[PDB]
Amino acid sequence: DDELPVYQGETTQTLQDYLMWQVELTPFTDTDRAIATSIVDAVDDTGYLTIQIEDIVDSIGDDEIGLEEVEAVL
Amino acid sequence: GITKASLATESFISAASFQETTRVLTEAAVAGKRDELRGLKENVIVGRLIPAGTGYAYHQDRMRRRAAG
Amino acid sequence: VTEFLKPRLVDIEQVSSTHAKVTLEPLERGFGHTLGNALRRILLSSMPGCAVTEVEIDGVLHEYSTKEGVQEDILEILLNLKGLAVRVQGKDEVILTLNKSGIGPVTAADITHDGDVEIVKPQHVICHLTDENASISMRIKVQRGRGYVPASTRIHSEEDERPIGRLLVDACYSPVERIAYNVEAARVEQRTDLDKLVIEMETNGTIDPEEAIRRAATILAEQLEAFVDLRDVEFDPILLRPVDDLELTVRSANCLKAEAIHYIGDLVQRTEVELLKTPNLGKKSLTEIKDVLASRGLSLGMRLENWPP
Amino acid sequence: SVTEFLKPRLVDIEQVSSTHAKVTLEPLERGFGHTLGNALRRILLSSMPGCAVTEVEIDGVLHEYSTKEGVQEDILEILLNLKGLAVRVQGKDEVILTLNKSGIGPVTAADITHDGDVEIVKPQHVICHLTDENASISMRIKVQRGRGYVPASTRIHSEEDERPIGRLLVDACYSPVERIAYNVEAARVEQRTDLDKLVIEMETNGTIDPEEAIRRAATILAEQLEAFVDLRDVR
Amino acid sequence: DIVLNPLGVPSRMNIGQILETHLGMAAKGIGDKINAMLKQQQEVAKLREFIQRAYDLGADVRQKVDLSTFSDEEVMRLAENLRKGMPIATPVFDGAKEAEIKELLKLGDLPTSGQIRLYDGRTGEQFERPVTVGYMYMLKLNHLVDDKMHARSTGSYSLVTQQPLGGKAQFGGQRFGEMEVWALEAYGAAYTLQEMLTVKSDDVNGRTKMYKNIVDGNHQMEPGMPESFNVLLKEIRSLGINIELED
Amino acid sequence: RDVHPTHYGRVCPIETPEGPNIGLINSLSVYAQTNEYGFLETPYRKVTDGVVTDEIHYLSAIEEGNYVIAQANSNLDEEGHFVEDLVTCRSKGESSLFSRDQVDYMDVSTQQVVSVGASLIPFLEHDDANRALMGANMQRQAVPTLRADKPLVGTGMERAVAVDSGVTAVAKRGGVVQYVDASRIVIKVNEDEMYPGEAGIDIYNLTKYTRSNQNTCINQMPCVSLGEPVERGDVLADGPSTDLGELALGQNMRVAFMPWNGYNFEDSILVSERVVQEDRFTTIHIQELACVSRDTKLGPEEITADIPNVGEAALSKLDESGIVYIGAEVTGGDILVGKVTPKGETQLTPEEKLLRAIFGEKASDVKDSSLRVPNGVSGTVIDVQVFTRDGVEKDKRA
Amino acid sequence: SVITVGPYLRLHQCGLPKKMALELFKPFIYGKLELRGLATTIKAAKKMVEREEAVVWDILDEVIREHPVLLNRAPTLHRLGIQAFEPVLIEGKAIQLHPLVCAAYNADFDGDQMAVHVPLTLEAQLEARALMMSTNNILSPANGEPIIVPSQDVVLGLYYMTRDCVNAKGEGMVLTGPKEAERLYRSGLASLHARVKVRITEYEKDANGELVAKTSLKDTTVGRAILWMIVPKGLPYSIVNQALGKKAISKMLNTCYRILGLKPTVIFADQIMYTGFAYAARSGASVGIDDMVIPEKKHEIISEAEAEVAEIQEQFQSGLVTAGERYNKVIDIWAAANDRVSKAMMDNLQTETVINRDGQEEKQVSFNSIYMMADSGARGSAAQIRQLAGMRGLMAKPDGSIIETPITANFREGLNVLQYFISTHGARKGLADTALKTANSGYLTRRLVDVAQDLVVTEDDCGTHEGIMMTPVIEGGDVKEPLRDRVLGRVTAEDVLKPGTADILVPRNTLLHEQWCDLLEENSVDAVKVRSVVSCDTDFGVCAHCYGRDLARGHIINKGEAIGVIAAQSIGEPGTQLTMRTFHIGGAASRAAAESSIQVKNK
Amino acid sequence: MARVTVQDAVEKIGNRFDLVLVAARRARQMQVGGKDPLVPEENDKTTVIALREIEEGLINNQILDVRERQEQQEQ
Repeated sequence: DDELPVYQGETTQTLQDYLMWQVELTPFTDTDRAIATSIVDAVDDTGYLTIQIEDIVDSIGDDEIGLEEVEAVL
Repeated sequence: GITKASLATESFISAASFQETTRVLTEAAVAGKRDELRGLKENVIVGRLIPAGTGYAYHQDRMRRRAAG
Repeated sequence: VTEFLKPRLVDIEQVSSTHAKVTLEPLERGFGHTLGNALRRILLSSMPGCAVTEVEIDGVLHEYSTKEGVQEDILEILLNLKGLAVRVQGKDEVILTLNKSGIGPVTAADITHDGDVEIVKPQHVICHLTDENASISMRIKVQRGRGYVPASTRIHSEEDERPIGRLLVDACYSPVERIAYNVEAARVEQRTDLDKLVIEMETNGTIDPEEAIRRAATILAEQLEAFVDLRDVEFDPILLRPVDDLELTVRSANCLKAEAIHYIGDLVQRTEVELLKTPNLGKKSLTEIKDVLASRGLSLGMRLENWPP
Repeated sequence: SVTEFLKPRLVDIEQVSSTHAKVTLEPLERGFGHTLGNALRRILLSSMPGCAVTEVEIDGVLHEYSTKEGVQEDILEILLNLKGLAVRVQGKDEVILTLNKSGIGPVTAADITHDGDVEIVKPQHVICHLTDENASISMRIKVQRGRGYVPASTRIHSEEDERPIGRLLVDACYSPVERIAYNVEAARVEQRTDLDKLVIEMETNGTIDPEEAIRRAATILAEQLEAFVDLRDVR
Repeated sequence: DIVLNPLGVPSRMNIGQILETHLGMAAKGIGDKINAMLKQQQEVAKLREFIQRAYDLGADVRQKVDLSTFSDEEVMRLAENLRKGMPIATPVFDGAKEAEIKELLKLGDLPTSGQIRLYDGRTGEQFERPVTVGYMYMLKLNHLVDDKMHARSTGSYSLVTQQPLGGKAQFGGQRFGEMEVWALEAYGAAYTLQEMLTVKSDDVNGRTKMYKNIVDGNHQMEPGMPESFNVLLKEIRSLGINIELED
Repeated sequence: RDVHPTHYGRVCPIETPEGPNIGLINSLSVYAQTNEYGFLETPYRKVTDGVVTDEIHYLSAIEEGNYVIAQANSNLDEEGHFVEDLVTCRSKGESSLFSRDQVDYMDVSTQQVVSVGASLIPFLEHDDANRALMGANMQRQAVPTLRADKPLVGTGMERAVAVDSGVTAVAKRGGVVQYVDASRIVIKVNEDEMYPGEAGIDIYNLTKYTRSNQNTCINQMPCVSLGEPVERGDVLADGPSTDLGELALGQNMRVAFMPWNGYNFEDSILVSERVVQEDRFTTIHIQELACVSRDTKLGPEEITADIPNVGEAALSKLDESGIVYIGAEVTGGDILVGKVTPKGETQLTPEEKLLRAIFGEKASDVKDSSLRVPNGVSGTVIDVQVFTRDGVEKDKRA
Repeated sequence: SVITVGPYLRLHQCGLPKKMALELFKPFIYGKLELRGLATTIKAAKKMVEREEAVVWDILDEVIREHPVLLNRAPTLHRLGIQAFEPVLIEGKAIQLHPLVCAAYNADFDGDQMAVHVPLTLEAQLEARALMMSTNNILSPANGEPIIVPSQDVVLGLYYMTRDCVNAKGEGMVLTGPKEAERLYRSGLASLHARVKVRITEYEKDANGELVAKTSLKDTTVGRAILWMIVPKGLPYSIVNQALGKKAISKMLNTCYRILGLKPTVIFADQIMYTGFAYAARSGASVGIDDMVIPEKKHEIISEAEAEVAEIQEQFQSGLVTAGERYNKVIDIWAAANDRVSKAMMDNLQTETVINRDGQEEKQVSFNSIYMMADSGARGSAAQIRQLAGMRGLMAKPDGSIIETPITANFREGLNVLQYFISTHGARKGLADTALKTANSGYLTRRLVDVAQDLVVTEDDCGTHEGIMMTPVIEGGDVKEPLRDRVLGRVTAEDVLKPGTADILVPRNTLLHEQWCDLLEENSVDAVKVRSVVSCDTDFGVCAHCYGRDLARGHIINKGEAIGVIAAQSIGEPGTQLTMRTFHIGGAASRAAAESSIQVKNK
Repeated sequence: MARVTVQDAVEKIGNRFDLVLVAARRARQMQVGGKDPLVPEENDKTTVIALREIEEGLINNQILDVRERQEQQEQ
């Protein structure tokens, strides 16, 4: 209900939330924003691991979009 | 007599949020009435401009869309 | 033969160490009040002074602690040191130290004598010692100044942090205290409507009156300068790096030079839809410059502001 | 940084017509706005060399209220018009002028006898409009140098002992400055917020450039204190 | 030390204030006599005489303390203790009369009226009309702005309704309540009202787009639909009523 | 809510919360007491014939209305007869003049109607009652400052409140002062008052700077000198907002009534920089922050020396044990105590073994969990407590 | 944050605490930082404003410039309760609010707190400039009369500047310009006096779209002259020549707004504010117990009344005048005693202060401080003085009765333990009314809003000839509301006729304004037919010729305004101050006059 | 050139609610892009620029319509 501090939530920010916030604010194109959103979920609470690269490239389903595009953006 | 006259408003969204919510919504659910969004509280609660003021211009523009088809 | 008449500083009279009077004899019709008021505001406003600033003491690590066998809190001792009045010669920094032991009051005389440093009241109280076997040792830092400078403001110096146990205190500097004046008829009887200005000063004993007056009027007179003659009526975007060192290999560098692009910025703001169509780029070189410039700048756009060159 | 204080770097001047001027100086130490302004203001109106009309001699009626042979304007108004008349005077302290005008139409300041020392700023100032008829007017205006503003409270009342009647002394406005108003506004330099922006609004009758008047008053006040600066930074 | 506005006092009819000031004035006055006296190194006898003469003033007053009972020091002690003012004490409804206050006050060579000529500090000019000056005894209340000034731009929200959090410390944003909307409607300013309702509270996609355009200098809204409406539609669907939005 | 005529010297008609609980929460009047039956009764002097006997009787509200009671402030003679033949009195729910011989009681003191709160306010007559009503409430929410100034005009009540409130240190069984100091004060008691075979003296430890429930200082500072005789009931220290046994809640200020350039407009208030330099009105504030180190599912938590992913810069203000040195100036998110929380089972694969090899794992699974200062808070560390567990082998600086 | 006063800082501005913006404006700042090139990335920007050094404060200024903020306070009762301003950064933790708007906000400075909000976008900024800035709305869209009106020490200063006094040196000088500043600042003179004859140019609006200069020498005082330097042309000198109290000054900004429009009046206000503060401060106006003057007569009237009531109560002892009638009787005594003691103190504090030119008594209005304060219209009232100097009067028992023995003491002498304890009854009873008043008031506005919101103002003209006939309100005790006040603004249904047959002063339908109301004021017309809402001009909208003046801006209401809500908050805004319920307001006796005989004030 | 009062631009277009629409539609152009000011910039923000151009009589609903038809015809 309302008018009281029910345990509605806090909405805290994790690392992936914050990285995505940081992507929102940078001059990415329409596609590059899709690669960026594609990478930031691959990231872990530990940082370093972006897991496999070629699955990042192949996850997009070809149609062009080389390796170099994900590499720079990455 | 001004509370009677609020509750009796055509738009079921206002007047629901004035006083009596159970009653209101039951008359409306059984009857099947549509809101039309034509007043200021509805517009607020839906989050759109109010038919007044600066937004008044903009509710004519949209109203001319209804008459012209 | 109108001209005017210039007042002269004459008959300084000293009631006590603090209290004094100074009289300015030959003043015109409306000058009494003029110079009286001005002088007052310059006196109370600014005048130079020597205040304690930092006190560090062997007992106590901060201000809220107490030392065993002193009566006072270290707060109260700070406030008594606040009030210590002292003059000094050329040296502005002047650190000084005091030690003592045994039962009884600690006065300002306990301060270890220095040549150029001179205490105006030896009887000013600082603390107390309740029993023998207790000592105090402290080192007081007295510097010259002008207004009221709090402790809290002056920490803007930053740099290295001062060590623990160094207490800082608000410095009040200017000795002048209270200042009145009145103007009264002159007795010269050579010309009537001449009047004279007496000023009564009370100071902590630091300033001599003639030097006080003197300074004040120098400050005022120097302050009128532009009234004597009325006249008349960096930030840059951090990077100029030539595109040559970014290692564009062959094609991309020349394709960037074909647009007569120098450095970075002029290149950095363009939409890829605008850059994509020029001869020789193709889809490959765009991703190449996207990779090279992906590092460092990252930008590939802004509206920026202007240019220095 | 002790004994080092700020001086105004702006000292801008912005003027309406010839005789109205508004100068701003920024910055000033806090507290100096009031100080300098009040002193300058004080001086300008209290004491300042100038010359005005301290007496007027009108033919016929010597009373302060009279018909005055149909001038259409009571002599209060004439004396008042003669009060706002701007005059320059040479070396000599006292000088008396005469004016005679007949015919029809207003009496300007150009009909006054012309002397080498006396300099009239504008003829536009009108003493009287007289009346339409065959009729004349003859009067001797008197000007002397002075300082400040000396009303007809005294102006050497002479205690009714005046031999050649006439008189009807006029309040004499010496100091050639009409309105002075200062004003004190926040200025900021770097991160220090509290400073002083002094504004001087100054309107003068004529005969003296406003800004140059400011200049003068500053030299008078500066000239008073020159006794005292002899000890510190004399040269 | 501190300058306060006469116009308080008639409308509110609290005249304790004024009598406090006057008797305060007169209270400092005696301590100024004694201050000046001890500062001139006067004999103990004369100091005893002026304090005794101070204590015993007034009609009645039931406090009989007199000196000569305590001697040599003890009197110097107290006098140095009262150097800073003499502490006069007026009990609740038997308190001191004006008459006794003027009497006390004449002993301090202060003007009976309790008003004094004061001078302007800037202009140096005397104020026309005298002015009441007086010691009044102030307090500082537990309300401080350090505890009060808040200010947020964008912070954490609530999981349901997705609105900003309640208060400072937690960084509330600031209830914009029904009367406050009424006032905007009344002005007829519907954009300000529309960004309040949405973009800057519960429109999630629109808060983001908003802030990204602001950072970029667009200042354009792109308003959407606030969460909390969606919620309501689920909560009414939770009874056997459908409410759906028909195009 | 309303004042009923029996609240006469029982509750108070002035002290009451001005908020929407109004007349609900009341305050006992000064001389009020209570019966065995739980009823408010209030004292009166007994008047036999037309002389006022000094015997006092406590009357309950039912007992009170039967009788006639005179007025607190009225005239009187050495003999004890009323000066005026018609004396204003109370009877039953009313008041009016009666003859000398009719009234059997009298009010004791004038303080009776008023509560202690308001019994403090000078000139309370001249004040309107509502406005009196605020100020009584405002003296509560004042805040004690560094140096306590005695009020210069006052009611006389301040000694009672101070010493009753029990914030001052009061001397029992008194005598000459053997030893003095800021934190401690001993009294060598007279030979007269003593328990045989205990002998000895009395010691008093004063309380130095201590949070209060409203996060303000409590501080006692000794009044007495040394080598000074003290009797029972004399105050050895002053608590906060106390001067030599008087209640001193604010400061005296030289006030001038006059409008000044609009700066004092409406109900605002302009002050000389003097006041700010001289530090009256400067008030202390002590705030508590606590760190606790506890056992999780994943094993125990340890405090400090050392932390993952944290600079030497941040760690410079800590100790060998990891708590901040007493005396440090702490601002912003400087680390007040550090602490480590272990995570689950990091094992193998070359990268994990590589990070463990390069950095020595840097205690590995532990996290950054520590006592950092709340952002926008400041101040020196006046004291640290550190309560431990039995058999933890705490060592260090504990 | 907390509010302080704004005593420089013109109307459209607002002291905003430096620290507090810098937060509010964060997004904006980062934008600028990225433009100038001081940060290439968002984290850089972020870090520099976190470190908050140097360039950032410099950019803050650049961000804030011309960006309108909006402040809001507490219960928002009417639409004025939120307004929009140009901020000026100021180091401090508190918000400085210009005095003049304190009216609207209903805010003093005792610890009130304001919210602040930041419009974003463009649309919103423009709606703040062209709607909510405080310089758009100076007139209260209920009654229509100005808000902004100077109060409290501004009033006291103007009222002090313009007075007459007897003698006061430099009297009967003749000067021109005046300027006269010369002479007050220089000594030479006293602004309260001299009844100096000064020559003045007028600049009347007599000619259409042109100012004709008229000059003459007038008898007036120095501070009048001095004050005339502010008044912006187009008005008569006669507005500044008079004692110039509170009322006077509302009227003066009213006339200024009406005659010369918005732009010169919003400046003219400012100026008034400043010269008020100025002079009031110079005056040294203070208050001192001698300022409360209890009339010597008071003792005597109270003794006479003690004797009368003694006579009646002895008659009660003799059986006559039973306590039933004796109660009302004794009430009738002490109340008349109240009126007589009051009349004595008012007679003593006014007039007196007799200065001397050669005749020793000219008998001038008093310059007593408390008297000036009430007289000016700044604080307080005659009733409120009577509590300080004459009797307090009859006390209301909390059951709604009157105690037989009133309080005979003013606050200058104190109250008795018994009398204070009686005062208490009514004090607390009245504190506890404001509670109830808040709740019920607001609930009322809630319902009014609720009903009235759908109203819009849509079609421009309707064409209905129905209307309402408009008259004065006359009743016993002459007329409370004159017919011009009722018919002002509005619009005319059918026509109006002169007292002569078939003579019309207005055609068709007309907007009726101050000029037309002067036409109707000079003629004998006692009724005017006027069309109004609720005659249902059009369908949904209430067209603007019904309705017909917006109040606020004095033109006719433009199409597309609310009206709904304005009405509701206009109705409901007041009533916070209302008698509420349970009062008989008798004052004298419960028994009616019983006289059916009529009487007339005039012939 | 900060605008304290909009009245001068309100005489140009009646009903300020209209002004706000036109002001912001004109200011948007300069704000986002693809326009330059018709009036000398005094350092002021774009909003005040727009209101000044309306007060000068250079910009209005009709004028913005004619400019829109001109830009659409030229494109």
